Amino acid sequence: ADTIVAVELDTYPNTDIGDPSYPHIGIDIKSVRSKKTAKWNMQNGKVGTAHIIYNSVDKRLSAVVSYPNADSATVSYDVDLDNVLPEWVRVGLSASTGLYKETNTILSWSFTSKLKSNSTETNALHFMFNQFSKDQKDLILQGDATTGTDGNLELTRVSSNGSPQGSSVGRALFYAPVHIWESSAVVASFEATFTFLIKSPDSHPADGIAFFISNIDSSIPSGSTGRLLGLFPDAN
Amino acid sequence: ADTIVAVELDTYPNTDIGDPSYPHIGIDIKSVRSKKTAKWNMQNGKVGTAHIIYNSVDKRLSAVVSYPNADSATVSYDVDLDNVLPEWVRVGLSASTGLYKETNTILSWSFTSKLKSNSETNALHFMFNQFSKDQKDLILQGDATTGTDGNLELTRVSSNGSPQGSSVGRALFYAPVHIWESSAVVASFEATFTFLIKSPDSHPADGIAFFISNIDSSIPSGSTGRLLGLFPDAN
Amino acid sequence: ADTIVAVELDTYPNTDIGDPSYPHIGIDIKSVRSKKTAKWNMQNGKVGTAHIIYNSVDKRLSAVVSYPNADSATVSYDVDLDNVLPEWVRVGLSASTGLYKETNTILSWSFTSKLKSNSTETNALHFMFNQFSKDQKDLILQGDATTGTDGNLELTRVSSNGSPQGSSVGRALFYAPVHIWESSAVVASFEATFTFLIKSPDSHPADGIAFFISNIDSSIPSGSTGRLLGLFPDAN
Amino acid sequence: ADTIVAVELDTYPNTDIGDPSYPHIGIDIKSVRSKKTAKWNMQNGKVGTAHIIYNSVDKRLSAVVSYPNADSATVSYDVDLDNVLPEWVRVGLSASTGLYKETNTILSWSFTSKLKSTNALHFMFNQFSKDQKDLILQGDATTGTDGNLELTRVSSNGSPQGSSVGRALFYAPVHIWESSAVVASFEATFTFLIKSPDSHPADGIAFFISNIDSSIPSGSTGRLLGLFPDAN
Ligand SMILES: OC[C@H]1O[C@H](O)[C@@H](O)[C@@H](O)[C@@H]1O
Ligand SMILES: OC[C@H]1O[C@H](O)[C@@H](O)[C@@H](O)[C@@H]1O
Ligand SMILES: OC[C@H]1O[C@H](O)[C@@H](O)[C@@H](O)[C@@H]1O
Ligand SMILES: OC[C@H]1O[C@H](O)[C@@H](O)[C@@H](O)[C@@H]1O
Ligand SMILES: [Ca+2]
Ligand SMILES: [Ca+2]
Ligand SMILES: [Ca+2]
Ligand SMILES: [Ca+2]
Ligand SMILES: [Mn+2]
Ligand SMILES: [Mn+2]
Ligand SMILES: [Mn+2]
Ligand SMILES: [Mn+2]
Repeated sequence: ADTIVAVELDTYPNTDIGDPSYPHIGIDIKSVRSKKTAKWNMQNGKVGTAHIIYNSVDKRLSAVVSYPNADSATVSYDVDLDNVLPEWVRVGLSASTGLYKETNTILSWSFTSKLKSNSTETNALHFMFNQFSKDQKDLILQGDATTGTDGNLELTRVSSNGSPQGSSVGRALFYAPVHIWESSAVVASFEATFTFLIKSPDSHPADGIAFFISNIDSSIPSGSTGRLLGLFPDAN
Repeated sequence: ADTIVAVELDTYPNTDIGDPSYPHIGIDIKSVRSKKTAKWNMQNGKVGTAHIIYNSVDKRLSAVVSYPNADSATVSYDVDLDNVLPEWVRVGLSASTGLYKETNTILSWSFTSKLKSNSETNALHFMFNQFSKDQKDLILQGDATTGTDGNLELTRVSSNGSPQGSSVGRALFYAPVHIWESSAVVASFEATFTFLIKSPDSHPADGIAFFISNIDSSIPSGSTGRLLGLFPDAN
Repeated sequence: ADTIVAVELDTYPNTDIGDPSYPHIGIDIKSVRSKKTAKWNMQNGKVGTAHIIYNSVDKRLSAVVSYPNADSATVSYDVDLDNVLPEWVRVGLSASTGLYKETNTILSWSFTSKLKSNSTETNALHFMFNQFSKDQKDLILQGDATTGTDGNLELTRVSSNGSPQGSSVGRALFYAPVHIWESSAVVASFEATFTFLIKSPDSHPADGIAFFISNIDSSIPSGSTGRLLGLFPDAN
Repeated sequence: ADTIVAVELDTYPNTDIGDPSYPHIGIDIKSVRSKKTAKWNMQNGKVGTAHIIYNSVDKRLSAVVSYPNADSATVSYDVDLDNVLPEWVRVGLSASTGLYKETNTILSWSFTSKLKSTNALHFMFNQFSKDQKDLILQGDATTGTDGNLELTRVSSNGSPQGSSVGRALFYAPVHIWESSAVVASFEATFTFLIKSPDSHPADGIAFFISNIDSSIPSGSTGRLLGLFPDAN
């Protein structure tokens, strides 16, 4: 039912559904089987940054994921979002765990979209969260996601002692719908940035974090824990 | 009831409910009887601009309204919004007509809010220079509609732009806004909109307001005319 | 001897130096002979818009030029600016006329650059001109460029009665140097937008407007009227 | 001489030229003798933030200085900058030391100005490099060490020295007011680390707005903060 475009930070290689044999970033267009991936050296316990950009001139979705003093990882894919997404969307973050686990902690998240009409003048939306509060009324929290423990967004369940739980799935969507494309626009673009902390006691953490864009009424597909990243109902 | 804070552009003197004898701008804190007003030379048929600022340092809410090549009107009122509004609000525009009438056309509308923690900033900004027929980031209430020439019409207008009496409508931004937090070192907002008030009448009525409300605010029952879509009565 | 990267709005086809036989937009990298071009239906007497973008992830310099209710012209070219420009640059607008002529009037100009450090996070510069004044001290005006007349920037000479003059050249550069790239940045980007009015009595108008980026001490090359667009010392 | 309007973070009380008897923040309008001050609990060794705003509606110049999990200090003064500053200005930061000393380290600095007839300028430094070509450095100020702006002299290990004055001005002139603007405004933010082995730190950091061609006045170390030719 939902229509999803996402950039995945995939910490667990599910080779049975197309993952390369290593932690990786990917661009997902209506499937969890990424259209493109790059290798990613997830650093356990350290704060990373994801920057995701798209513009309607190049029609190229790109992401860079990095840690301080490390080489970054980057992935790109040409896709016309006009032919994939509805013109109005919501944007969000998603994460899951499975039989393996990890914290999926968001420390900050920002987003900007702009749409300039062919007839006219620009419409714009920007938000910035550098801290999250206990009752963050501009976020739609879905599943296991919580805010206001450390000023952070915990996308998946963490116990009292700080231990991440398995088989957890959670999402945060920005409250306002976003006009992501319009035929009568000369230029359209967005960017999203978040910082994250993925920690695990395991030697294999799972399953990852994504930034996504979806139909406004999107909900966690039932059973989308583990390798499905709270994003898809199946591995097709 | 709702909790409202507004800047009104009040085109019709209702001197029986404490309006001054002339079109004016005002600052409304939980009442249509403005805490402070200034005289406003409304120009029928011209596009004007309204600008509103508040910051938690001065705890002063100010507004300026102007037209090109004319002197502006300004009003300011000291108020601590921490003690008036809930922590989370929605922001909007409202307009009304009564026996007399006018177009309440919004050509653009922008808003920025920032909150700096006491242990970095959170911000929200939006900018509308065009409105579309299905503008899913706006809550439209009452008679407000979008899309005619890319404008937001707050109150009823016919197919050729002629305004109608007894109309009230509002447009709210979809996302709630964190307007204050006692743990913030500084909080500020700013709103700007451009508007076109035109009337065939000798006296146009009733005005446009920028407002901040409880998240779940709706037009109060009966609040056409002098009540500007904001308040349940004239107290 | 200057180092120039530019987007040209070329109104005059100089086919003897590689222009296509039509008004066009182009990407110039250290040469007036554009590395890539697209056809451009320049509309005499109408206010156009130019929008230029670059980011360090895609390393793609792109431009879209349009008029209300017309289809737009777009051009893109892969180039790694780190290997072209100095680390610090100035940005500007340039125009010329030759034996044929046109007004090269700029009505607005805005620019934003950002540089996020590998170690830290982000430095930014933004400027916006929606009107120009008689003594616009944050602009360096070169040659025939003037400000103030109608709140506009006139890049090339216009006479007392509004007639554009032949054999003119002038530029406007933003006063502050811009840090455009940095080896230790995780991501870098800029955008520029300007609106322009190109008007001519001439059967064929000439010669064009560019947005350019240069060494900070850049000056108009002597003799760079006409096809050289105030940018280059020769047609190489 | 120069025309200055500044917000001082004054860490040393010069009671002989009219400082109150404690660390304070002040609004200085063409004199080092603040038009208004507020007490300020400087916390030696901690990173602090200063925020400065002005808008042409209220025509009030205000500032807040604070540290995390401590009360803030605020000061305000009604002034028509139209009548004080030239139309075009530079904006900067200044600091000084004297007989007593302190680090005058700047970790970030941002600035935004707008004029509606909107024209706008914004810059943000969250890191300073060894060769920061969009800054004019004056006197002792340096950039690059740990990615910070050191306004006054410090040794290789970070020990501050006496008798130091330095400033950093943003390269581009700013159109701070225009008589035919409906609304004009600005905002400045910086974060700073004032640390000192002394039991008495001195002398302070200021954000200032000046004539375009403004330079450190001769002699203006110590209590004069790099801004003023004398204490009048
Ligand atoms: O968490 C690791 C792994 O665990 C299980 O095998 C499933 O829940 C997968 O979907 C998941 O990727
Ligand atoms: O519209 C003008 C005026 O008309 C009537 O007198 C009433 O409906 C008022 O509420 C309104 O202010
Ligand atoms: O101006 C049109 C044309 O005129 C002359 O031939 C020269 O000055 C050329 O450089 C220019 O392109
Ligand atoms: O540094 C503290 C103090 O030291 C000396 O007494 C002088 O240089 C003053 O100008 C300064 O305020
Ligand atoms: Ca996986
Ligand atoms: Ca009234
Ligand atoms: Ca040519
Ligand atoms: Ca002092
Ligand atoms: Mn994967
Ligand atoms: Mn009133
Ligand atoms: Mn060419
Ligand atoms: Mn003092």
